[PDB]
Amino acid sequence: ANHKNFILMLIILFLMEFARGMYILSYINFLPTVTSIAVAITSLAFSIHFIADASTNFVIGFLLKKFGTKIVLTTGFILAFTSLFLVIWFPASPFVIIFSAMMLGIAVSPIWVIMLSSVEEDKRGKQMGYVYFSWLLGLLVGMVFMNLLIKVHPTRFAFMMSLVVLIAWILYYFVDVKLTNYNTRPVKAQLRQIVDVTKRHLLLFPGILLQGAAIAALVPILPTYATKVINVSTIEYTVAIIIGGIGCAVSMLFLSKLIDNRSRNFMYGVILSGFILYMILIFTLSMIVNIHILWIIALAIGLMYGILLPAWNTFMARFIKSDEQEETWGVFNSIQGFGSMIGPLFGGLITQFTNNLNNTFYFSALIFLVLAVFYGSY
Repeated sequence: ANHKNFILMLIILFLMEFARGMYILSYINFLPTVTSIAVAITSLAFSIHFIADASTNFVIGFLLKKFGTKIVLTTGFILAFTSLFLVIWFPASPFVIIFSAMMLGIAVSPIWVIMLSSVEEDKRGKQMGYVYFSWLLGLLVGMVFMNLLIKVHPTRFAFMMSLVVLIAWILYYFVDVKLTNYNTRPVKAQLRQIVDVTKRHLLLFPGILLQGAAIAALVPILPTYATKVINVSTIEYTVAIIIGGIGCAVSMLFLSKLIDNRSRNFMYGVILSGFILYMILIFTLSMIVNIHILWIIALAIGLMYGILLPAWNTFMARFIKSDEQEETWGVFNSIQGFGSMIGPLFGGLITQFTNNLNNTFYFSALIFLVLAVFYGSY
């Protein structure tokens, strides 16, 4: 019932991203202010959350490829709900904080790979658009929600993101599973062999890890760039930065709906075209700016994001080898998240000399992109 279950999974994913209004963007970020928890420990639980996801991705792809289907989503539901249940009773203990971020980081991965390894039809210029839109939506709306909760009381309302996973799991029980565990007679001779043959295959690993290293290398450093955006004005400054965020978000909001409205035949040209386009816009970004220049450049950078991510995913799927999709996707997500963590870690060390070297580092990433795009299109 794949279209009825593409809906269900679309909601389940969204609801699971709502649980990143807990142990990542909002609730972890708040602990030091109200408690004696270290200003750094929340910064560590954040990353041990993301290394947990990025690491667990590729192994879980196989762990569903033959070992199971319904239970691996069920075990993820259990460990996520229980690790979030740890905070509702033990809020300020640092160990529960760093642990549940590790565990909530595990559970999201199976839902992600089963989400993009199955319910999309590979005529999925819209599907991954709906998936990525719902992902961004649940992620940001959860964080805003938990901001609204701490402003009532900080740590009290921790059952709420603890129970969103409960409704997402109850909703999951209505989904027919998106693969069959059947009988895994080749328990290991195929398991290990596929983890080997897929690892050994570089299905454009330079594409994926560098894509993660580029997308994430600027977001932490961008708010410090707000100081250099323009001479501050009483009404035309920070509110203008808010408008730059607004017109950029609408871009990705625009690209929930019309990504398969513009995804037919060869995608190879639009990928490189978006690459050079955000090259030009990053060159136009920090270097020269006016107050309204950011708004159109933000709308353009968001259109590039919301058109590139689904189109890069559909491009991979159009040239991934198939009948191993449960893990063929998990390895991609592992490398993509590991690049997404190495990105900010590399931009912040490249900025040890000057903050403007981050954008020229992105320009060099684009120049190597010009080298590697010639290989994927002939």
